[PDB]
Amino acid sequence: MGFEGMFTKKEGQWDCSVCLVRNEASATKCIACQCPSK
Amino acid sequence: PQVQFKLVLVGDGGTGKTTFVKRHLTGESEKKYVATLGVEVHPLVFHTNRGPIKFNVWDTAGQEKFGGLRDGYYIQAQCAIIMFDVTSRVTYKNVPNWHRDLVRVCENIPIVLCGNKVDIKDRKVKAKSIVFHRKKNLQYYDISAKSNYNFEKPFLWLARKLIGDPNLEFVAMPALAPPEVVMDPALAAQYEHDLEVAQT
Ligand SMILES: Nc1nc2c(ncn2[C@@H]2O[C@H](COP(=O)(O)OP(=O)(O)O)[C@@H](O)[C@H]2O)c(=O)[nH]1
Ligand SMILES: [Mg+2]
Ligand SMILES: [Zn+2]
Repeated sequence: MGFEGMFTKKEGQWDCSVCLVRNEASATKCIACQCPSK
Repeated sequence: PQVQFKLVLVGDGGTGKTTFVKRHLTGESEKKYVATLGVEVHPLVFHTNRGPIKFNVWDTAGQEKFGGLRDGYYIQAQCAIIMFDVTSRVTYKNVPNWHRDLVRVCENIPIVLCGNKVDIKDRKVKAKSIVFHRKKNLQYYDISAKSNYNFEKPFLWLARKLIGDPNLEFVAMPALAPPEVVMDPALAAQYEHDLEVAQT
């Protein structure tokens, strides 16, 4: 068996292209590094 | 599918954090610098019997002391490695300080304690003296970054804890920088036994 989507991205989340932290849909900038959403 | 975890690598300056993370060659070639936080994020892929796992290892660019890292450093940290230098007792004295600074922001995340530079025979923080805890989310390993000794051990233990699979295995070792020093096999055998009895 694989990882069974145990840690899959939730609906609307996006990964920061600068620091790879996972952000919520409503976040316009990364919660960690503050870089604007791609 | 591939899973992804943020791993914060912290510890006193000069303990070998950068030397350690840079052993993973692909993670070095694909590292990402975060200017606003003074951090290099190394995406370390490990291939398990259940698929690939990527540890995004956060390695500071400076010499910050405990409590001196920008707040964004710990944000969304899902696991951690606290490193010290077995030839410098002060770096081990500060391990509880880093642990306190980490748990203040992240609370209950799996953490591995790593004593680096065990290739140096004049070891000041001896295996017997390692303070061990009853915590299920804390584990210790000797490591020697320059010899790749036990390089995969912290990541395998974290992967098993995060996935919840004690039988998880790495089907192949990642491409690692060639060893620059030799880890004495007799010392390795003696250290490994000393840590077994101390943990139990
Ligand atoms: N003998 C030995 N020396 C090491 C090892 N790791 C690091 N060193 C050295 O420790 C010094 C600081 O290394 P560095 O990676 O910059 O530590 P950092 O400040 O925690 O990132 C350097 O001179 C390293 O070459 C090791 O595993 N064995
Ligand atoms: Mg460094
Ligand atoms: Zn970011």
